Amino acid sequence: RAQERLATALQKLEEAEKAADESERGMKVIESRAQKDEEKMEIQEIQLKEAKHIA
Amino acid sequence: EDADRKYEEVARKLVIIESDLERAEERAELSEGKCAELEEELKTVTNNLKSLEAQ
Repeated sequence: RAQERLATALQKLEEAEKAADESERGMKVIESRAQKDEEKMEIQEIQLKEAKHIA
Repeated sequence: EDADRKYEEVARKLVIIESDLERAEERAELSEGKCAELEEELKTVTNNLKSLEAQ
């Protein structure tokens, strides 16, 4: 019984670690998406001010 | 693009209308000069006609 529960806890650890590291990858790609969003934002706000001044 | 097209069109109009005005003024002054020539010629011919009109 001790060995059985050892192995089951191990496989559960494996599953949890899979989920957690996939979430880490997702949050990293999301924060990169967010900085790219922000830089596109600054560029488009600047061209917005240009267009509005020239208009 | 709206404002840009509008102003470029109106600038075209400005160039063409000022073009019209320049030679309008020029030909106006030329017509004035020719009218002055007609005036002096008229005075001279009437003077000749009145002097001849004695007899």
